[PDB]
Amino acid sequence: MEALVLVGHGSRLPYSKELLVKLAEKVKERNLFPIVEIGLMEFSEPTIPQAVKKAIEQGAKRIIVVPVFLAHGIHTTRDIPRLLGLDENGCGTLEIDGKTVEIIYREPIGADDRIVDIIIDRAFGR
Amino acid sequence: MEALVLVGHGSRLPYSKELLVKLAEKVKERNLFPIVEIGLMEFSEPTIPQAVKKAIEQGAKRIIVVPVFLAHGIHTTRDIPRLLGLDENGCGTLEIDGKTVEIIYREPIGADDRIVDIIIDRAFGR
Repeated sequence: MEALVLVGHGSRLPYSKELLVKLAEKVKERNLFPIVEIGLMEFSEPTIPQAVKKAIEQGAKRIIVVPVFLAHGIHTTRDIPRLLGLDENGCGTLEIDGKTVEIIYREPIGADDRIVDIIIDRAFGR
Repeated sequence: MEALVLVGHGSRLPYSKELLVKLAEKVKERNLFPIVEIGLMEFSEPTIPQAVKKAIEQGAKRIIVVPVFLAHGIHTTRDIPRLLGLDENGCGTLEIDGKTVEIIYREPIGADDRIVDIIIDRAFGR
């Protein structure tokens, strides 16, 4: 099957944790992914390796890792690739409990027009 | 008139400033705000007070400040508010070259369903 692992930055302040939880809850409401887990980059648990361990624990063979980050940075271009064990020539390979699970690392949000939409909603106090 | 100031984190690595550049270009394309500028909180210029300097320079009486941040944090709840000289109520009282300029500080993006849409788009490589 296929899992979605959402990945966000650590903050010491709890706002980002709630952000990731609620995002995972809404993507769960769309019922397109059997397993949806969350992972925090720093400070707070779960840690991202925990997200992957639990995604496989419920039975996933392909773990889609989505950087829940506006722009690229050190975290998305260096930290997360190394935490998940991605590298050159190959995309991703995890070998656990007699199971070969593949990882696919996705892109940040970027300058999507929907961010613009939200920006303008906010500008008008909405 | 009223200006829009987009506000970003800023990084020694350049992705965030270019993100803000592109977002400001798209909202300019939307032709809802007469003046649109961006401001970086750290490392990179232009800066938030500099953004305000130029927003007033082109002629603003009302400064719409939007935090281009996923969740709340120290920058959005403490740092950036003090950089602007606001504290909670209304936010705005600024006085330059014979001008009473208002700032209105908006809220972060949050767990908008449109971030969910983008997340899923990314998950499928879209």
